Amino acid sequence: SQFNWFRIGALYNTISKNAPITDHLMGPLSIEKKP
Amino acid sequence: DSDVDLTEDLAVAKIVKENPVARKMVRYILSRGESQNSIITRNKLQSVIHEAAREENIAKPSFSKMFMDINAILYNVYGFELQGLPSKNNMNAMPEPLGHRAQKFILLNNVPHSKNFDDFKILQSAHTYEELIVTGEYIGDDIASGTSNTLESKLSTDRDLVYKGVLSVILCIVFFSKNNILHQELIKFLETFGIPSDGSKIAILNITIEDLIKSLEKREYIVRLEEKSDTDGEVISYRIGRRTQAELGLESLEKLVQEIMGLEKEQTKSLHDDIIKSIGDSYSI
Amino acid sequence: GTCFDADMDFRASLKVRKFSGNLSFIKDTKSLEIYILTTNDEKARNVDTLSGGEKSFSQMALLLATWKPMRSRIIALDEFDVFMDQVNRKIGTTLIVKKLKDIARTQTIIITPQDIGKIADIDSSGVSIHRMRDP
Amino acid sequence: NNVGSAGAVRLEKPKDYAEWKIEIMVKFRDNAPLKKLDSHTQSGGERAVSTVLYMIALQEFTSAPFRVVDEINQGMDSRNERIVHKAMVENACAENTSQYFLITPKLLTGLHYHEKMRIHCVMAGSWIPNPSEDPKMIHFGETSNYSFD
Amino acid sequence: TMYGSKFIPFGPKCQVTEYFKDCILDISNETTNDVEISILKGILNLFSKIR
Amino acid sequence: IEQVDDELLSLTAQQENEEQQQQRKRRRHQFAPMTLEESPSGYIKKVILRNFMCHEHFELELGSRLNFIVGNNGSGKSAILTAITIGLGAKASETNRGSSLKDLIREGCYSAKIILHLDNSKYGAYQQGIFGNEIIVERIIKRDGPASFSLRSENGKEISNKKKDIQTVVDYFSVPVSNPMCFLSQDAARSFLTASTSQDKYSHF
Amino acid sequence: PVTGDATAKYLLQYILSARGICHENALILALMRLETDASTLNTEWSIQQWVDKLNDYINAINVKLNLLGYKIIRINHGIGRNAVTLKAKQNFENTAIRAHNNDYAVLQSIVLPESNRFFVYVNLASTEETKLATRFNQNEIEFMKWAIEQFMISGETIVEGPALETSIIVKEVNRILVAATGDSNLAKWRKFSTFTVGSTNLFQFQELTATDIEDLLLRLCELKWFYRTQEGKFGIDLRCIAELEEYLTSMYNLNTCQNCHKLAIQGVRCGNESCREENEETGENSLSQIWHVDCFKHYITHVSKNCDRCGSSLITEGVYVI
Repeated sequence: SQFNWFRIGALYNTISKNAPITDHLMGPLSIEKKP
Repeated sequence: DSDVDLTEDLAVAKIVKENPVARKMVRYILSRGESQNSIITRNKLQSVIHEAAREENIAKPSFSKMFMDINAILYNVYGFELQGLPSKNNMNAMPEPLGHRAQKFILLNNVPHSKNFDDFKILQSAHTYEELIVTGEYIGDDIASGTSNTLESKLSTDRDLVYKGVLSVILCIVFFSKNNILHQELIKFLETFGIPSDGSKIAILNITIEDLIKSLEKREYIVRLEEKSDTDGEVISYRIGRRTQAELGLESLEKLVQEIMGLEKEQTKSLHDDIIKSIGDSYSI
Repeated sequence: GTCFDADMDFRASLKVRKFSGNLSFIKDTKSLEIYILTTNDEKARNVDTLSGGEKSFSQMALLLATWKPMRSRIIALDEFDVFMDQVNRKIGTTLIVKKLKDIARTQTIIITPQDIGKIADIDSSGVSIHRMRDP
Repeated sequence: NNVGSAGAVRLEKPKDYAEWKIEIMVKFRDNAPLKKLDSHTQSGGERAVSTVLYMIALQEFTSAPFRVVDEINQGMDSRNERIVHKAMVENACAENTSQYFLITPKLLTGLHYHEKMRIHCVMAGSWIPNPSEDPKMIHFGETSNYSFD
Repeated sequence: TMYGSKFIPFGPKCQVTEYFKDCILDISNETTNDVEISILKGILNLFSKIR
Repeated sequence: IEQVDDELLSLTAQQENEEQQQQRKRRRHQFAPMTLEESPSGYIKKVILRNFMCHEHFELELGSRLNFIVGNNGSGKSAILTAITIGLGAKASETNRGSSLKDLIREGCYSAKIILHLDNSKYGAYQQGIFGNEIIVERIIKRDGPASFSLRSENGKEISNKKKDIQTVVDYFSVPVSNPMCFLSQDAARSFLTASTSQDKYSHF
Repeated sequence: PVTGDATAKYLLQYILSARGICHENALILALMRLETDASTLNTEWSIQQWVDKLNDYINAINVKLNLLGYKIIRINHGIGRNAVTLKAKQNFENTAIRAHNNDYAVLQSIVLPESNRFFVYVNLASTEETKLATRFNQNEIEFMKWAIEQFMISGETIVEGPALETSIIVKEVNRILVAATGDSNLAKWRKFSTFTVGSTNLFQFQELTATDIEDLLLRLCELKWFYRTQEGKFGIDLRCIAELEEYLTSMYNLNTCQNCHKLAIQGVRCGNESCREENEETGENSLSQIWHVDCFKHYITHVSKNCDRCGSSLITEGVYVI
């Protein structure tokens, strides 16, 4: 725990890899019972 | 060309209104390929399409038309696009991507990167990291401060960034080691960073190194080629998966490595050739 | 014996809404679980996996099925109109009337501010409404 | 690990040396508590898988060229047998491993066939000519023989 | 022995079963009793419920 | 530990007293053959409240099986339940209606009267020969002096003035006045009907 | 799709990458850095039109999401004015360049000293047939439901003493009070609200052990769903209430602020004792009459300073909600 493990992680997944990132909220938590 | 954008948006709205199943399929893809950041299989696509069609009592559309509609909706709303993947046996034994006849797909962004927005993101991440683990500490129940990253930061889950950094380090090790790296020497090289190799869980991630490598292999980040012998014993060789090949291109890898060693922009020449030499037989292109 | 009487009375109470349910008393979890099967589904979901009206009706039926095992000559109760909203409240009052007007061993005094005479279910004999003239 | 269960062969060592005993930790069934292997309390298939895996573990250390197992692939619930076949596939993935002569008295639907292993069939058909008279029928359940080299 | 015959039948509206239960609940204390009292209470309740 | 032995002996003596009390009880039902549909005796025919809480001397003829008092809230709606619980005999803390029995008395008056008319004409009556067809239960609450009673009959002949006769009559009629669920107040009903956790339902039941 | 579409996609991706909720000043800075490379340099501009050029793009993304099945809600945080705007020396953009909050200003000098509303990416679908899980199993869902129930139950406090825990909210409340009028005698009332408070009760889960509970709670805190105060008490953040707008109103009987419809989690809530009616069970303003911090500031500095709930003196008001 001495080196920047976030700055490299910030360069990745943002500058390169063009990877979509989504929160994906806990929607199935509130599932309607459809009575 | 504002009118062109407006009529394209109107056409996308008409398409999504005409095919209700397309919206549900797009939502399911955005859920699966992003929540678990895994590779979508072709076989499950037909099953989910048939199930949605039966639920909506709508005649099943053509798979190519559905794929085109999904790609158009993703590009018009989220800017994403689905690219096909080749078969792993081709490498063991300019190519236009399959798109419609590929057995696997993954969500990929298709917008050129800027020069300051990424700098802003990385600077914010560095600013938050200076206080995240200051004096060898951690946030949560360990300390009395919960909202350490102000109201909201770019750190996401405080572990996804570490996961991506470790993945980038592993890819750099595999890419630059003549596309052939052994497991023991890879562990020894990773020990230089500070990751223990005695089985203790790594910090932040709280996941053992072997389990992390297994997860990376499962997520198509690396390929465990097994050229096991006798004189020496079992042999674990790490390769580059098709997902990594699709995510990281030649120009993308050059841009990523430009800031790795902090080389000046004037000396950008004579580096792409070295990157190509280091990659070797890794890309099917 | 008490749990058997409560279970049977709860089963007989749920039939008013065309439901079918049961009570389960667990000592491992020290809890009472209500299972209700309505018209739509085919599996007895947990009572918490329902709506507000169904849960309120189940609670009222549980109240009656808890009064039942203890044979009481006289039972008295205050208002319940604030715990149930509109149609469910009418159904709950209907359940109270239907389940309590039949039994002769138990005399029930229900004090409510809501006018029962507005409810169409007043024509049933054995129900006495004493509306106070003085407000 | 393939079973999704945790178990270790522990050697409990009391003060008396002869009282040292062997403990096997079982997790394949959540209901079954951690106890010594026994037929009556546990199911037949899970017990068979556990003892087969214990046999497999004591193979690389041993200098025997190969191990022989009989009446093993006969169905154990079609689930425990499936997972033990998966374990056998994983073991066969490693090279320089012992050859096992497998016996399958009862056919199992959707059996997994690894590329390293090869299936052999001995059944005969009415329309198939006699093995002695047919030069290519003498080999049973073999495909590499037909191909050159 | 009695219950189920023509004289003392199962059912909720019989007077004899109500009198029996009325006496059983009279003696029953549930704190320091003979178990037969509680057994009778349960059995009489069951026979009263049987139509 | 001698305290454990003392506790054991005390519990044993308590069990002895309880079994003697059980042995003392006899049968109280005579099984008058008679004739089902008709209600048994013991129900409250009428309650009259003279100078009690808010309203003045008030008559109310409760029905035999189901009663729906539509006294509006804020007009002594809960007065009837409090009066019934007090007259039938119950602990003040269990009722939780008023700070003290003194406050139940109407302001400006030193005494309040609660009179109940339990029915004895129908079957199951408690000493129908002595009490007749009705049993009258009147309780007087005075600011000065103890609260008075009489278990008078229809003719006005005060059969008793004690409280043990109250308990005997009530237990014969099987009216659980001691159980705070048979007479549900507003707060108790709210607590029971809003129970959500299965543990809360189990506890309340 | 040359310039405007790329900027809209970048803004949406930045919103999504921040786990849905993101600070508005960060969005403004991102839009500045996207527009400076879009059309010339845009040096001669004003924030009064920058906010509109952000809002119109946000609405353009929102309508597309709505026709797709999503929505971005500009839900205002419970804490507002400068208390939430300060953050850590405003926006982040020393021997080395590692800690420079006031440096790297956009263009010559651009700063937003006021910011209260947060943009949250939410899903309007209720049944959600398409999605069944994200990264968790049913045990974690049950633990989350139990934590939500405990947080809802802890809202009501019996008496509370003059502990006067002063970390964030009560300082802003006192500043608003002294701005309205200078009393400094009994503004700090001895009534406290624990709407988002739990330390040991969450640890009493049965199915999951203490280590699993701690790991799940830490993961949720890192995901910005449950936040911790200075004392160390867990509670729901703005993200949870922004997403579950219907879960906290249908299953649980809750009231809205002075606005048409909004979820109140913190602010001022006295209610005295005579609540609106009696409600299902809980009272003390459990049916209506709740305010935010910014809403309280707006109400107290305008006409009808006294509470409209049948009359309420300011002396008994000032109840702190934590």
